[PDB]
Amino acid sequence: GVTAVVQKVVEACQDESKRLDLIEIARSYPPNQLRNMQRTFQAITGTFLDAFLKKHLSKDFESLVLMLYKPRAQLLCELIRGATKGAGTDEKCLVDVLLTIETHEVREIRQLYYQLYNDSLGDVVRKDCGDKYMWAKLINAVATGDRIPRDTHELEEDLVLVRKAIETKGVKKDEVSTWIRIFATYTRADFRQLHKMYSAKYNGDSLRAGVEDEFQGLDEYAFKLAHDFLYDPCCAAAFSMNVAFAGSGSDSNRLNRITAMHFRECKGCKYYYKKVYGQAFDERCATELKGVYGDAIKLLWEPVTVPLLSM
Ligand SMILES: [Ca+2]
Repeated sequence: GVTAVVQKVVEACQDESKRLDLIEIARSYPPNQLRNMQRTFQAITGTFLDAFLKKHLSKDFESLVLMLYKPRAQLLCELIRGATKGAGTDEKCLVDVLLTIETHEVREIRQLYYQLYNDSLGDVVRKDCGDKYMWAKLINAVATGDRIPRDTHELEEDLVLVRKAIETKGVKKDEVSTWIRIFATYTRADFRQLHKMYSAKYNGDSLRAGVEDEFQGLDEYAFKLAHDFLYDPCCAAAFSMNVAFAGSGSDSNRLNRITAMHFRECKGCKYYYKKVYGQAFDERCATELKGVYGDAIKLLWEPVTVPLLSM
């Protein structure tokens, strides 16, 4: 069982033609079993998995594999820690993580974060990001708040308010609260309703297009990402992946975290990617990424269409 999977990992790193077995293993078993296998690797081989991978894999691919063999909640906490520990802040990482997880998952990681690091997740995020930028107000609200159901009347009121905000150039002082309340505190069901209500009321205008009008820079990415996550997580994954493939080269740290966080749940990513961007995901990946790393990203995002195996 586990001993067999360990030997498959060993062989994958010793024969270049078998490197993707590491990815097949990630796709074939639940995260808790992958973590068990990682723990068992050390016991069996006398070498820690990360030390072994380092000898055989490039940094991008090693980092990806390590992210895959972790339980989700652990991965999320480690990403937030990585983005905040020391001198700088990786603001993009904090946005990618906090805005694309369910409210129950935020609750779970607040507690796990404290257990791992003896720090408050909300407090570390606020200390590092401040609360001036709209993207910062948004992730702070998400980090410490809840998403609670609302009635149609409240949605009608907020609809008028968000339209007002969309119509004015720049985020006005009276508009800050509208944007944060909707994007940080709406449930998925209510946000989907509001999205459709906006199109219904404003002659087919788009709420996401209004986000684009209102915001720029990381604010714009953050509110688009929150929009897409609430509306359809598969669209959010496609959006984040498109941005990560962005421009001259590609953002491998971002590619890794978006892929590791979302590949298992967001099976429609490739479909929405083509629907929205016109180009097949695999074709963009082929252009942007060479070698085994590109093959791994393509494979992880290929929908698994069969039951998982067990160790
Ligand atoms: Ca405005």
